[PDB]
Amino acid sequence: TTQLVKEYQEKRSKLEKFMKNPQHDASLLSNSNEFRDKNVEFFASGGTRTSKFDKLENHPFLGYPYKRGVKRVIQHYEPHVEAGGGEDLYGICIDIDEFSKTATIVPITNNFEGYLVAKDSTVKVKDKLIFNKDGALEKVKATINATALTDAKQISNEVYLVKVAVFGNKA
Amino acid sequence: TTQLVKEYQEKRSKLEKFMKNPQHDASLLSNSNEFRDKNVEFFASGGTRTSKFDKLENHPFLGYPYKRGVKRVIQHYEPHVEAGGGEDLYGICIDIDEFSKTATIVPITNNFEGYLVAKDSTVKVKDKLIFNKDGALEKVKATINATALTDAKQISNEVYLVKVAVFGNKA
Amino acid sequence: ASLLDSNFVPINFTEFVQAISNTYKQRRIQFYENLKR
Amino acid sequence: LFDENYYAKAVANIIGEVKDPIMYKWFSPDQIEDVDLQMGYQKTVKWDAFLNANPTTIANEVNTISTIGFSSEVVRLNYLKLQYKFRHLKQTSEKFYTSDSYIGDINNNLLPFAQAYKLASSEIIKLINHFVLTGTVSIQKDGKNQKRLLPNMYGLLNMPEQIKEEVASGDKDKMDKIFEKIEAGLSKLELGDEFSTPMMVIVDPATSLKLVKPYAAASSCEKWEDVLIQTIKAINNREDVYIETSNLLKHKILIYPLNSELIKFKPSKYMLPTPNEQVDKDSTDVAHSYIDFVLGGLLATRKTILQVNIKQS
Amino acid sequence: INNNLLPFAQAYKLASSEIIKLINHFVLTGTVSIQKDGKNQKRLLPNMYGLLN
Amino acid sequence: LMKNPQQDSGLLSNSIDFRDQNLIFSNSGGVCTSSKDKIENYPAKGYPYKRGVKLSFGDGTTELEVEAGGGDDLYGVCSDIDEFSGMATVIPITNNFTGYLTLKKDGQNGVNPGDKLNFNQHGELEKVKSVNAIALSKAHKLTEDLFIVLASVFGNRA
Repeated sequence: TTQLVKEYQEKRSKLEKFMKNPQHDASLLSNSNEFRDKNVEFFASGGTRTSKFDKLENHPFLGYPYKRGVKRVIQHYEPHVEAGGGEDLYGICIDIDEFSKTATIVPITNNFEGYLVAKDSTVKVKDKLIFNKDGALEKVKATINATALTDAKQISNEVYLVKVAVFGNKA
Repeated sequence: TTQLVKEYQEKRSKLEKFMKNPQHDASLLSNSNEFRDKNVEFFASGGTRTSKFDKLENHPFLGYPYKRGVKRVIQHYEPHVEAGGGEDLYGICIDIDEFSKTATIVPITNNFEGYLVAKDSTVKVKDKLIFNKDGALEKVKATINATALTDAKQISNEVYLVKVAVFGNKA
Repeated sequence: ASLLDSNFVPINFTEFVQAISNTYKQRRIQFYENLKR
Repeated sequence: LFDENYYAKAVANIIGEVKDPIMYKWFSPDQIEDVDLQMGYQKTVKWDAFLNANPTTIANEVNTISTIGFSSEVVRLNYLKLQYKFRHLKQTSEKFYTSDSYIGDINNNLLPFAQAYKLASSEIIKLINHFVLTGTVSIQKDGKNQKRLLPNMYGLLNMPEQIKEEVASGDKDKMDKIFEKIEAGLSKLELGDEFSTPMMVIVDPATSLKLVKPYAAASSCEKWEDVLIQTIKAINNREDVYIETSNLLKHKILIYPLNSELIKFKPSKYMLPTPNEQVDKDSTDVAHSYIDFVLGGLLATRKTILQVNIKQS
Repeated sequence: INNNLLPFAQAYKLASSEIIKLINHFVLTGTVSIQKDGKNQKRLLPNMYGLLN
Repeated sequence: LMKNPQQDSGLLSNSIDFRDQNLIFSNSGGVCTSSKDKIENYPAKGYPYKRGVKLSFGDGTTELEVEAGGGDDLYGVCSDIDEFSGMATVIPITNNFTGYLTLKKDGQNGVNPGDKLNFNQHGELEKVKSVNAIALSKAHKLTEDLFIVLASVFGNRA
């Protein structure tokens, strides 16, 4: 009974760790009256600077590709976006509707400026970054040109958010 | 992610097994038009026959004492009720409320007729039953006089409900 | 509040959509009234 | 609004020309009930009582009485919203493409807004009917490349926990084997006390042509259709049985009752095509418009649908 | 929902439906029981019979 | 060889089915079109319809045109032609595109969804280096020499 409840808590915490906006009821309110450094959060969807004429495509997704580089995988069902990088990079996931399980992707043809998941806390400003197999950004085979604007910021044991601008592909 | 979801479902099922009326969302309406054998379920609270002059006491509980014999445990907080039998039996828990964590219990001085948890499926009609250390009824040194009215009926892997009339203590 | 009524004049797109839904419901009711198996 | 939104006025004028969906024939008037939302989930609660013991005789004085219990079940229905876009001519540009016999650009396949909306609405209604009958969304005749949908979104053909029978490939032409499988499924049906209700059967045209053959040496004055009607009447307590032909089905027979207490269609009030206010406009004569439609809302009881699939391999 | 409590009207309707089902079963078979096996029947007075018994 | 067939048809069309009614050569544009797409038009040399285009320069008296081609000179993808004005509608290579494009009549059976594609010298897609194109379906044959395929082009690669 009690052990079952503890296991339920652990599983719920582990599952909600990989969630954009997990629903956690709190016993008391939090104080965030200061207006600075409130943007570094896992639920901060979209980008820091967004243009009216940006191209957004919604696709079914497998796994959790939120704030990660995505590739197209074709299976019978329609093709789906999966968290991955390398030479297969098609775009980056900037939003996810979990009810419909639909991920929104900005194509690599468009330029983006915003926070993305990093491999670890070894990223500094003015660094060249590459998307790994898991869709995470790692310090430098850079087929694309992405530069880090800030340092790696830690929210959880594996949640590392870094402000990066991606502006196409190299040659 | 999907593995975490599967583990969460497993732990949720394990927790919901030990619950009066676990809340589940189903895609279909189960059909039970047959009015026979529609009362042998774990959510059937109370007793088969209930008198207006029955004495009911609500107490804080530890563990899950639902449909089990309970005993008073003193620990600072007020004393609670824990599932147990033997010579320490105080009463039998006939109802439960998990929101307030309050168990509705009939004292041993008041006779009862209803479905209670049995240790296993080795109980027949006209059998003398004793409450074990876990508060479950097992076939027979019986301090109380409880006789099985029906045979053990299985609903879950360990859920065994038996119709029993308890009418005091022996000598 | 249906598009079948000529006197009805919607003021906004919300009223127009509600009238469309009401018209669909009325057409379904009429079909079931005039349906014979 | 109509003095400002020409597209809205055109939609209002042209809405009457759109034909009613064929899915209405598959359900009784009482089985369909509209709800009010666009996307999300709804919960339905069904309450049922039960007797806990034998009744007690009221003789002399007694206070110990038997009890009647209660229980409830909750079912969650998921809905979805989808949209389509279509190009057309700008209203001010129609006069420069009007002709004596038609309006529009034949060489570039450009239509007036009313005609384009009517055709798109017809196509969307066909897709809605396909989803309602089959429970899947696809634009390929092969049936592959299906759009992944939400859980708790099922049609008549893919509803879980229902009776399914498979007629073998070698007996695909054996009507006796087909009827044997149908009888087995009818026996496995579980209608409870609501068995005294009309029944509905949906068959593909090939199955219908096989049915209209004389009933099998050979006999006369009786058809396989009549044999099936009698067989279904054997279980529906001599109630009415209706048969329909749908080109959507392929070598499949669907049998289900017409009782709201067993199967109910509660679709959104915005399920049918609805125009969108957003109209893209440029310096050219080409404009774009959007049509929205809602999917979902079929509820059924467990083991009340018979699905006979004749393997054509 | 958790405590399976209902308003008086709905509870009365469901209880009446169940009692009518039991009455119909008694009228048909001639016995009163709530078990599918047909055991644990209520002992009834003599000169009380149904169509089947 | 034309957006609309030059020869007329002796038969009316049957508007009953709704599935697989889009695999026609007259289907212009893209299957999924964004309202924020950049669209250009150019004079047309030859018939670059449903083909990758490259810039062509004349003597100098007349302006530049677009001709069916690829390789290192790929400028975009032609998605429509107005025949009366000789105007080819072009979506630049810097803009994402998804639609039906001409496929090389060689090894078309070997083309499967998820296969990398590149433009050839004649503006035809072929199975593979410098252009990111992925086939989303199999080759559909509209004529003994005409094959189309659903593909997505999302810019150049390194």
